[PDB]
Amino acid sequence: ALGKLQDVVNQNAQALNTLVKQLSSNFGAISSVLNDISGGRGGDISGINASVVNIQKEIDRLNEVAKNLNESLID
Amino acid sequence: ALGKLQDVVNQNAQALNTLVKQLSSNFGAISSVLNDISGGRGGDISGINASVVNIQKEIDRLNEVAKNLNESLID
Repeated sequence: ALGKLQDVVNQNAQALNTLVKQLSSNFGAISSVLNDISGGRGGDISGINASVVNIQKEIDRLNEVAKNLNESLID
Repeated sequence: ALGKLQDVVNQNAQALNTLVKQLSSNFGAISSVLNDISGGRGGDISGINASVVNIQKEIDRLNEVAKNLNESLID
């Protein structure tokens, strides 16, 4: 019980901290361009496709972290 | 040790599962419009400001989950 769980928590907390940093950077780029478009200023979409790909991967990786944490209590 | 930790894991796994579902829905809207704009088809930005606000809150909430998990091993 105690041994198996803490390892799961450490590894996933680290993965989560990394994924949050990645989401933050990529979404900063996306939110800035969307602010411009909604401001009627047009938008520079340079690099945005790549940021979107990165966020899609991060969401899936976050889902894996959630699954790992939940599984650690069950089996 | 064992008692304090599992509660942290359960509550945060639940919060994480909820936040991932929220991020997924909001980002589906954002990625669809960005795909359109990069496709040269223009973009319908209806509702997008609100999705951006929601993702900003979810990122901050994810950071709180990461902090809680890490703190549970230390103090």
